[PDB]
Amino acid sequence: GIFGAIAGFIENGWEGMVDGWYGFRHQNSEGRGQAADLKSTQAAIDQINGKLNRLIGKTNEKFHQIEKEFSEVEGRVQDLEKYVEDTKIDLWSYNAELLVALENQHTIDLTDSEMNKLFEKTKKQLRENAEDMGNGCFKIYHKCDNACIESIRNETYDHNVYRDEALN
Amino acid sequence: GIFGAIAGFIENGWEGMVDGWYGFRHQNSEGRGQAADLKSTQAAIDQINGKLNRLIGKTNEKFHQIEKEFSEVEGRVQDLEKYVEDTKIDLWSYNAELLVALENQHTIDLTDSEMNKLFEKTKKQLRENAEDMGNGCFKIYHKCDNACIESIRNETYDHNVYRDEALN
Amino acid sequence: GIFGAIAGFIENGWEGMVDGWYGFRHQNSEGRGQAADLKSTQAAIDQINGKLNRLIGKTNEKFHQIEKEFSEVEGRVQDLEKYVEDTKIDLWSYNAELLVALENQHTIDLTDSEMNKLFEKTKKQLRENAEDMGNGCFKIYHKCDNACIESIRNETYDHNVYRDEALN
Amino acid sequence: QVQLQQSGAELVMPGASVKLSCKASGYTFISYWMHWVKQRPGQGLEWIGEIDPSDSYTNYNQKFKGKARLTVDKSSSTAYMQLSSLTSEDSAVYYCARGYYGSSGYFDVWGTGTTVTVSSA
Amino acid sequence: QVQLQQSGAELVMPGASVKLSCKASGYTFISYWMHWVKQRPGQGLEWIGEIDPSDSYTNYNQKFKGKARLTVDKSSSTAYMQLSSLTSEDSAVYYCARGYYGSSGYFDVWGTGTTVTVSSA
Amino acid sequence: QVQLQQSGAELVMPGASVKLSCKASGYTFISYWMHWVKQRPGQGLEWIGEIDPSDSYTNYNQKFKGKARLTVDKSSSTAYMQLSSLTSEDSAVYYCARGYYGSSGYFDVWGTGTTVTVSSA
Amino acid sequence: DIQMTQTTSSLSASLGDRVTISCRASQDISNYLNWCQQKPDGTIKLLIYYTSRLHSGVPSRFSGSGSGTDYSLTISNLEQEDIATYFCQQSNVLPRTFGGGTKLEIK
Amino acid sequence: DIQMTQTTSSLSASLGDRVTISCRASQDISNYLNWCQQKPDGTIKLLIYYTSRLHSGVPSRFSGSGSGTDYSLTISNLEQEDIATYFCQQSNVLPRTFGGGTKLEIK
Amino acid sequence: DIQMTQTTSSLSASLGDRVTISCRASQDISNYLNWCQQKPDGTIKLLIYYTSRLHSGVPSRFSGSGSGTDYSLTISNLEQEDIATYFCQQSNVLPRTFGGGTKLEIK
Ligand SMILES: *[C@@H]1O[C@H](CO)[C@@H](O)[C@H](O)[C@H]1NC(C)=O
Repeated sequence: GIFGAIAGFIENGWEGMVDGWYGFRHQNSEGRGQAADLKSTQAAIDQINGKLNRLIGKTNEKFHQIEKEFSEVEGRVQDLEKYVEDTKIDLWSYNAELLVALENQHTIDLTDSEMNKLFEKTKKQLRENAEDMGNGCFKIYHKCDNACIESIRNETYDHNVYRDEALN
Repeated sequence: GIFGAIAGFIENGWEGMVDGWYGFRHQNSEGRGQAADLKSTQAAIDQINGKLNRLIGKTNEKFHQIEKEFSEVEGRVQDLEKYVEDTKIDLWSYNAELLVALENQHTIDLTDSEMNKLFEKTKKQLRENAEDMGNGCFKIYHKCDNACIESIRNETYDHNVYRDEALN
Repeated sequence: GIFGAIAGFIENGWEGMVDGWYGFRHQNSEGRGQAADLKSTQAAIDQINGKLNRLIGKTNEKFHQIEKEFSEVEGRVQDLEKYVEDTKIDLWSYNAELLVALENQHTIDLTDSEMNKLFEKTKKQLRENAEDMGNGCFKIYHKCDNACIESIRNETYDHNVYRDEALN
Repeated sequence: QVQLQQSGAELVMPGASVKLSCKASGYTFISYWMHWVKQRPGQGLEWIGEIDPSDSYTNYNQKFKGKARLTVDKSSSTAYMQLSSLTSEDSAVYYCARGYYGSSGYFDVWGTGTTVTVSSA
Repeated sequence: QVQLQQSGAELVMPGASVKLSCKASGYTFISYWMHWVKQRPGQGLEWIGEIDPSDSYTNYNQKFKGKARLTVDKSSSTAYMQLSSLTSEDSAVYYCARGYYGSSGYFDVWGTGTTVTVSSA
Repeated sequence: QVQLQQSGAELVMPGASVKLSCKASGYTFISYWMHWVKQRPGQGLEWIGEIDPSDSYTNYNQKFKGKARLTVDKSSSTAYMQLSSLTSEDSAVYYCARGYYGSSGYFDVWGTGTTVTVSSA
Repeated sequence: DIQMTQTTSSLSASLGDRVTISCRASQDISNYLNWCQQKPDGTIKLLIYYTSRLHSGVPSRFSGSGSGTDYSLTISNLEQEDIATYFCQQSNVLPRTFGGGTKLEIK
Repeated sequence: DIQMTQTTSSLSASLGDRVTISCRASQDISNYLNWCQQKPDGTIKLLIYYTSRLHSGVPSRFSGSGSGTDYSLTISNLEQEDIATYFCQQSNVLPRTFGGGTKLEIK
Repeated sequence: DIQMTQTTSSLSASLGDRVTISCRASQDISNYLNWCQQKPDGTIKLLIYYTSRLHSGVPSRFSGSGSGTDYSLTISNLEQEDIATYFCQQSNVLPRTFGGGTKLEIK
């Protein structure tokens, strides 16, 4: 269930981010810049940690098991033990490979899009000032300074939609 | 693969889930109200019942098995029988926990979004008088009555746009 | 995580697409043709082939195993061998049914949407001329010929604004 | 178990003011609407008004402007009516009723009712 | 097997009208288009028109307006040709051809043809 | 290990031109910005200018138009300043510094400095 | 705005009889009708909501149907606890209006 | 209208010879060309679609290429069943136009 | 242009003493303060970024805080290697401006 942003319309991203996992740039008149998100990066880290709770730690204390190596050959009782241990290892290795496949796919899928919150937040004030932008490169026609971007990242943004001199 | 509606922009939701899972809420001159999308709730209950059809009933009818509850120690084979029963349950318990995790995640994912049908239905009638809105509520500028909202619920809407005002 | 396009607003689909999985059907003054987006169907075929690389070919070379076909009864060790073989078969049959279910669900989920790229591509030259179309056929008001559909296929589309129709 | 408990019977002078009560319990207050229904003695049921417990959205009957006023207390899960300019024609039994949201308005749980008497005796 | 079965030969008056047939089989009719190709003996192949079996989209050659018309019957999987105002120049073999959708127009499956002859003898 | 390698000292004519260098290594050039900071002997550090290594976006300090000019070479991972119309007031130690993207601009990795002396002696 | 009137002022039937009660709206009220159980002591209970489905806990012998303007309520087999008064209510347009009422008695 | 021409009226080649046939369009017709094989009995078959790829079931010895306005069809090794008349078709703008035709013979 | 001023020209403290250094901005610079130490040989390193957090590799004894216009940097335990000159800068608006500097000495 890919969303087609990070491999889609976010072509490379920028590597000068040490403040989280998700970003917010700008091209204000008072110089460009960038800042990482607060709750979305924390949500991604929290679900990674929730994945790692059943992975890192919580290992089942299997104290006494069957002998898994042999020197001589005995036959029926020995190759049954080899068969059950080999089928357990094959089932658990398929389980490990499958688990890595599903939750690596899920990690790629959930760490994708969620731009829609910013899209809808910008939407109502970006309806009459020369319409909108749909990529991850929002042309926010609201002529606003760094405090405006602080309001964009700060989820508290009043909508002073810009009346005239729009749509040519 | 979350869609960011139910924990996203559906911040509260209302508590009349007595006729359907999904809802249709409105504001009117002639009083507010609430309905339930029979198509969407019937679809979701259909995937839930399809999930339960492999689970509720139709169990694997295994009559005779090896002895699992044990007694005073014998040495060989009993150790192998306990080992194979332990690993069988350990694999089945991991498999049940994994199945619960994937199907609860998939149930949260499929019971999510599907505003896009109503969004694309309403885009044509809000493209010219005001615009859309997606923050919580779904603002619709088309001034009409309970019959027009019924047509919205009926998925039979005629896209009659008031061309008098453009955006103000 | 269904996206609701192949079963949603793509309600019928045309049956002639033999060259590719997806396409860009159209209607022009000079003839309503067809298309095939090689990038999207190539991505889909590549991920199917990647799914089948773990499945079609490259199995596990399990040479010697336990005797599964049996005869007149011998002891408790025969019951243990039958039990471990049956639990392996039940685990692997559950596991194969689960694998088919997850990969068929994931194939249906990924071969679904990813048409938002066409949306965002068409937006900035569709935002002004009679506003925004998204109902499944992009009712593109850019009066053009097969060259523009070729550019849409080529992902080399500019934005020549059609200001003759701003509102109607 | 959901039950809309009410007060006892009360007697006022003509032109006085009385405030009724209906304490909702067993269900979350802000979910279902609160409706009041008046039954005159030997007459038909009449619908007084409707109130949203979530944000106090009120719609009144056309014959009840300036006469009935609906308020809620979300902390104690209760609803009130305010009565003004009372007359002997107003003596009836007032039933508080629950309801589905908005215009659909089927009153799934009813109330016991309080006898209100308006007389100078 | 995808074969466009076609009718036999006809002989009519100059100025009369004839109706040809081409029965499609082995594939879904509304998927691929129908095109008809006229070949006068000793001459080259000519394209006269195209139809859409899903909803009857009509596109004709410029030289044949009002002279050739295209109809389909979706129930019987049949494509029809009605001809009007016949002249001695019209005598040819009319090939019913399948067609890929729209302006791509590569005719993946062809037909056998009907010997259409116009004469007064 | 990240380090901003720095050239040796220069001693040029008054009014002449000099081109400093600062070769960045250990990190991708286009990601973090490059900043130059001037420190006179015994005085405070002064911020010269700021440049984007991805596409050469430059903002200059208000006192430094026509005196400092910032360029990069993305192949060898280095940054240059060009000085024009030098005067004895320009004699200082120029530190090339890294930075976070944009207006936030915290210089996480600094340089060793360059003694530039402007005199006719 | 829609007045509603019960057809019968008062109707009588015996135990086990199939009694049918109906009421008419002055306009089309779609499918919004509410049947109320006015017990003699004073306990009101709602029977039929959205003119077709019955409330939980109400016995299955109570059933109502109809469409447009003419609506009816049918009781298949009467019992001793059913001797009371019925009210039918519209809810399509504000305000809600109840019926005139009809007391069901034992003959 | 695209006046589309096959310059070679007829050509002869022996069995196993590599015969190359070509035709020219009056304008740039992109990469949409159709090669039609008409056997002398009357059966028409299309050979090369979209000027580069071949129809399934056609033997691999047939090959057509070209771009812009000049296009060609090359038969690597001729056989006895390849004696036919060949037409090349443009399809960009309405109407479609076939070539002049060229009857291949055995020398 | 923000004229940004350090409070103390020079301050002296002994080893292990808790030395507190502060600087004031002429306007509210939000939370954009960066502290620079210059060792006497010439090596400059960044200490505080975004007015609260410490750069990686810096010992934990350094600590800066404050908000609005008045900001401070606190050194808990003073060692021998901490003898340097301390500069604070603003980065809220262009251009960046450094402080006056303060040479910390051993008394
Ligand atoms: C940013 O949001 C915080 C709380 O989320 C609050 O201080 C205020 O709404 C905003 N602050 C500023 C400085 O705008």
